[PDB]
Amino acid sequence: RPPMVKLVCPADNLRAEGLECTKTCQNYDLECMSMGCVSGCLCPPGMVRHENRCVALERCPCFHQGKEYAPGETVKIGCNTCVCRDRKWNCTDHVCD
Amino acid sequence: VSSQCADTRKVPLDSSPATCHNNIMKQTMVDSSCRILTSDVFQDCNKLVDPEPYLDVCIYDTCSCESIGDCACFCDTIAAYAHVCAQHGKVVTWRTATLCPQSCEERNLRENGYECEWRYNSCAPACQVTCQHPEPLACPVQCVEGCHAHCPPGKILDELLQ
Amino acid sequence: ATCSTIGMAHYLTFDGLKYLFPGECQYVLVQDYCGSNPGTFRILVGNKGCSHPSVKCKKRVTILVEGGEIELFDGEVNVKRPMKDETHFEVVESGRYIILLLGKALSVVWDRHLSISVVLKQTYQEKVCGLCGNFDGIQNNDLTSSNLQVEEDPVDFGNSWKVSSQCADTRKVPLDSSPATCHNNIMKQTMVDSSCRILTSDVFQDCNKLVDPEPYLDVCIYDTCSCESIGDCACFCDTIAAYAHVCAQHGKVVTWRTATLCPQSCEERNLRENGYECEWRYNSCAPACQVTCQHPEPLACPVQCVEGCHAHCPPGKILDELLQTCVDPEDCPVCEVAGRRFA
Amino acid sequence: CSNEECPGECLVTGQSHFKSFDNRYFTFSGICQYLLARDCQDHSFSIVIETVQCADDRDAVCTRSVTVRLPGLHNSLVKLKHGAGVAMDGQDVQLPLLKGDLRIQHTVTASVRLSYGEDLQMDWDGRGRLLVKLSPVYAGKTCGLCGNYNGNQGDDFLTPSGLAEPRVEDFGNAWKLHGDCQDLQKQHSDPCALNPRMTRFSEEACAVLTSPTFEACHRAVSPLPYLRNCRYDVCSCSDGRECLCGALASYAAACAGRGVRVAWREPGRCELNCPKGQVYLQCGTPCNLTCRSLSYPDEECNEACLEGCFCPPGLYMDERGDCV
Amino acid sequence: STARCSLFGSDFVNTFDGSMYSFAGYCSYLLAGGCQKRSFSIIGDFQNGKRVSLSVYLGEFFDIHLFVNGTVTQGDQRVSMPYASKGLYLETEAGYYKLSGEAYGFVARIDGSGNFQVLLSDRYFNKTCGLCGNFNIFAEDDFMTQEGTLTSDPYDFANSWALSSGEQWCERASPPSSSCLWEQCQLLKSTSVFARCHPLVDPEPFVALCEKTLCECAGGLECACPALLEYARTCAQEGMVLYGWTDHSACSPVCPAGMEYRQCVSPCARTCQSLHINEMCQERCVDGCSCPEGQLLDEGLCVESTECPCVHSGKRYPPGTSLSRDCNTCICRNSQWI
Ligand SMILES: *[C@@H]1O[C@H](CO)[C@@H](O[C@@H]2O[C@H](CO)[C@@H](O[C@@H]3O[C@H](CO)[C@@H](O)[C@H](O)[C@@H]3O)[C@H](O)[C@H]2NC(C)=O)[C@H](O)[C@H]1NC(C)=O
Ligand SMILES: *[C@@H]1O[C@H](CO)[C@@H](O)[C@H](O)[C@H]1NC(C)=O
Ligand SMILES: *[C@@H]1O[C@H](CO)[C@@H](O)[C@H](O)[C@H]1NC(C)=O
Ligand SMILES: *[C@@H]1O[C@H](CO)[C@@H](O)[C@H](O)[C@H]1NC(C)=O
Ligand SMILES: *[C@@H]1O[C@H](CO)[C@@H](O)[C@H](O)[C@H]1NC(C)=O
Ligand SMILES: *[C@@H]1O[C@H](CO)[C@@H](O)[C@H](O)[C@H]1NC(C)=O
Ligand SMILES: [Ca+2]
Ligand SMILES: [Ca+2]
Ligand SMILES: [Ca+2]
Repeated sequence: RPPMVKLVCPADNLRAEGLECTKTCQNYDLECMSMGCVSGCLCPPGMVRHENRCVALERCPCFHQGKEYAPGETVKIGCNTCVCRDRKWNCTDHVCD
Repeated sequence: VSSQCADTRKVPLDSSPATCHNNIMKQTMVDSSCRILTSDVFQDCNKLVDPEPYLDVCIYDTCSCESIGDCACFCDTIAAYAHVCAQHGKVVTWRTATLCPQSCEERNLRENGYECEWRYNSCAPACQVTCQHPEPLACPVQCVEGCHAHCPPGKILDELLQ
Repeated sequence: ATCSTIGMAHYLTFDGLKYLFPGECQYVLVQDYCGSNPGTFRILVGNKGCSHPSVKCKKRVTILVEGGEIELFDGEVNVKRPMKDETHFEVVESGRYIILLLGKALSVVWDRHLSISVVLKQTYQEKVCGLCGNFDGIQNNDLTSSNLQVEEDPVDFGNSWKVSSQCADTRKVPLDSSPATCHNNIMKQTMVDSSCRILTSDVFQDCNKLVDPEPYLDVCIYDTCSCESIGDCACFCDTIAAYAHVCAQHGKVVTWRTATLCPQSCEERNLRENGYECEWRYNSCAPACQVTCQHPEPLACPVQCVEGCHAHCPPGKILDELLQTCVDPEDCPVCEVAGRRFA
Repeated sequence: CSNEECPGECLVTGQSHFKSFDNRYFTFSGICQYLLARDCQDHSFSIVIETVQCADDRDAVCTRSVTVRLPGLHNSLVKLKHGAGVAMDGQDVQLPLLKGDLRIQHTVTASVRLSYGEDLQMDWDGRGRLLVKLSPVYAGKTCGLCGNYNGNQGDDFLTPSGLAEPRVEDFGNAWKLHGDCQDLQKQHSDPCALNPRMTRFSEEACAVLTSPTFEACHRAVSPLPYLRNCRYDVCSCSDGRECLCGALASYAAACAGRGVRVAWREPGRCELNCPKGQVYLQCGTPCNLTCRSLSYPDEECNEACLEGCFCPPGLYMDERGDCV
Repeated sequence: STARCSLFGSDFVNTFDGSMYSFAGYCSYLLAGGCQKRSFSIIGDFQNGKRVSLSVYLGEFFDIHLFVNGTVTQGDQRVSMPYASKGLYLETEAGYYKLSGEAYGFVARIDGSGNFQVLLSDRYFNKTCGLCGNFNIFAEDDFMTQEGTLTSDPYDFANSWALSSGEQWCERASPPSSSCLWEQCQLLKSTSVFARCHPLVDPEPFVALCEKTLCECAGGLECACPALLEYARTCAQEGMVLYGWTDHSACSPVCPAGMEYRQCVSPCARTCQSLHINEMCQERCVDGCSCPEGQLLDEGLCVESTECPCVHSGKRYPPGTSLSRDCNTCICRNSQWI
């Protein structure tokens, strides 16, 4: 189903990232291990997979405890409010009582 | 403080203190008796605070706190856990007519009695104003639980005669 | 007279004899199918898992008056077989108690937890049998087994009134008071005795002149040693409630419940929609039977001092039947044909 | 006293039992590949663990293999397979192995030792038990399942996003490497609520910890956490004969790290049962006793005790496995 | 609504749905009990491929063991019979040993042949998890291994439910490698006695197991009769009970005395040490045995109606055995002191 892109494995030393390495938004920062390239398909390098299909990198929801959170949304945790940008939570600190 | 206290020595045995595990007919109700910390109302607390230490406390001081006609030695732990939940804006209700019941209607103006001015409320915002300190204060609980008087805005509560 | 089950392991005959007999299968409280006459009624008190006074004890009562059963269990009554003589069949939910009227003389009172009382008038004189004696006014002979023999100890006497012959009747307890659970600490034993010495402390001093609290103290010592209570104190308050009920029948109403001693409440069922119309209170003994659009006429309720929570609505706007909210008398049955509620 | 940061250790053992770098203990029991620890600030190394299920039970979990990656040598280096063997980039090799800065060596007690330059020491023996010693240099640059190697144990549930969850399942699920692996639900606490037959034995067996035999070490490390692990292991795993003694040895090794020694091996207990011609002796300071050391006598001899299999003090290890 | 799974014959098993097979193990496999909130378990012990003993487990505190020869224990003790307890009334019946738990809901039997039977309740629909298989009407997916996967080999499915306990450790179970003259199995297909059970159940698997047993025939008529009782009971519980079978070729299922094996015997089993209360016997028909009609049962055996002894203080006395009191004395009539 377009605009899906496929790739083959040159099979020189099996370092190419095949279908075994689908760089989901939740896995982008985490290192990806490659047991060996497998001829498969993947979205463009500038595009990352999502639950349904691959979507812009800057839009995968930030994840707090087992629930979704769209970008720009803020959550208050006891003493401070924090907002997720670039999938990463940013917010100030205030040592309170 | 004082150097003549008979320092507490140690408890060598493991969980289920000597009072537990000597029959294992008890120690079979207590675990199920106060597993209610995850039965029907506390699934929402569990996502915020993990109730392992509170279960451990309940198992303790329940074998070793013998009860006869006074169930207060057990309701207190549940009350503490509910208080901790309430701190995280997550008020809960757990008291029934058959489980640690509490009544505050005894002090309801026996002279007439009909003027039922008192109730029992869970969150019940903590610090109010009367002819004692008619100014805002800094009370860091802000809905202490208990029995509360909620008569209309006008004709505020008194100090001594309640 | 009255036959009742003090606590949940002891029995009190019609002639006033107290004894101990823990069982676990069906028995016979009182019947009349033993005399040289055709019997009428029969009552069985089969209990579940009550051979030990542990908290798990539950009890069931079945009544066979003519052709029906009532199955007093857990919540309320059943009518599993309607009786052809409902002309004098009533059920009343007064205070915390439930009252059943089954005939001119037979009456039953239930706490809903563990206490059952049976009341008979003078008609059934020397015409009954079972675990409640023969109601003849003689205490000595009210211990006869089913085979016309006078036993010696209650344990053997009770086995003869068993229904099913495959129960493994209880053998006996050889030890003295302070059952196995006690007298091994004399630290839990020394708290139980003082804990329910309140039967003579300050409020029951007037009762003690009329009724001696000797048997009830012993009952309290029992079924508190052998009752491991964890978060539920109902195993204890029941004995004191029974003693207070006995006092009440002699016109000596008492109040004993504090905010830290067997507390009780009845405000939960107080119209949560608004609630401000607090129509429920807790009363000393809340006279028993009050008319409504259920039985708009005085009945014969032989307690008249039922303890619990009560409604005290003004002279008008009497209490309703189902929604538990006082309403004006319009909401009475249109007609009594066929004995149907008819709103 | 003078404060000073000292080396940290991350431990993986039992069915699923972790000790983070600081002090935090917990149980995860998830079935996928996970990232155990990474440099996270300079990207010098990475450790990945593969996990499976054992003992045909709901709550029984194991670790099959561990893979280390060292960008220094540019390649996905040694994989530690379920056996004692190791594979360097897909090819099996025979120990010992020497290279520019890597040393992999078979130890006395039938294990493997992987060492890099002056730090990152790893002990792994076959049946799912991994010890990772890390030098103080990596004092604040580490993110993974072992948590940041700081002084506070209260922030070891820190997900890569930046926030710390209160629950263990959510914290664990955040460190997957495959999108297919499912996210486990509530962690089950008591495993032998499903096998009531194995109840008396577990409680009576996992009680030697709170007995005089270990009373010497009762004030070196608190044996509260090592008791529930014993109970869990005995209740859960298929074979209780060796699971019981797979846990006691862990406590004995923990005590040995603080200097306290104990025997804890008596008839009726899982004695080492060393083959003939060798000696079960306690401390022997193995640096000699393998005449490879005889060939090279001036490399190093600096090692503590290992109470492993040894030989009478007139023998050296034979190549084929003898000691005559 | 009530199912029934039974272990019968020699190394045979029947599930709650009908899918049935053979098996021989050694490790006290799990027979019934949900694997989400257990709350109890039924464990059937084996020994050397045989069927020895049955046991239950409530929570983790109460054990009970029943054994096949009528000996009962408490885990470390030796209790008597009937021995009512905290629920779980151990009793006796038309000749078999019964263990009934009504608070939880189940009934287990052990007859003279050692054939185990268990009946569950409806509230365990789609929730039972043991060896008898999941309890749902669909009858083809009843090989759920403990891992949750599905298999086809009976031995692989059954070996995943073994339970070990300390001193007793167990190994993998392997099928016996032993192979093998009248064919009376077609008795289920020829006579009209069983013709009425045909439209409710399919006799084919019973014929298959009958020939499987026929392979062995370490005896004359034992080849088939054990395979026949099960079919009769199965189509009896289905809603209609076969009447007056056993009169042609059966092998007389055995009970100690009386031998009055028959269907539709009231569990009440009127004796003379009874209050003769009627209308309270509302139990379905249960197969078993008794002793003829002119005799009333006693604790050990049954005796003529004219020799029911009197009872006093637990002691038994023959008729005309007048006891003496200090003040009076009188005689033993037919269990009626006068
Ligand atoms: C019904 O079968 C069971 C088991 O098949 C019989 O129980 C067994 O009885 C024998 C006889 O005493 C026990 O042997 C004894 O064991 C003790 C303890 O090990 C030992 O000290 C004695 O010297 C003797 O060897 C055996 O352990 C026991 N097995 C059990 C309880 O599992 C039972 O006797 C049979 N019933 C009848 C009426 O025979
Ligand atoms: C968080 O926000 C502040 C101000 O909005 C910014 O200075 C800081 O760099 C942000 N943090 C990160 C990690 O980008
Ligand atoms: C408790 O008090 C708060 C204060 O506004 C009120 O909103 C709430 O309804 C009260 N709860 C009860 C049960 O009265
Ligand atoms: C109980 O009700 C009676 C009659 O309505 C009343 O006289 C009495 O005062 C009540 N008791 C209490 C404690 O209110
Ligand atoms: C190691 O120490 C010396 C040095 O080689 C050697 O003679 C001795 O045998 C070794 N230790 C033991 C315990 O044998
Ligand atoms: C049994 O329950 C499971 C989960 O609740 C469900 O998926 C399945 O369809 C059920 N089976 C039947 C026959 O109802
Ligand atoms: Ca009398
Ligand atoms: Ca940390
Ligand atoms: Ca099925």
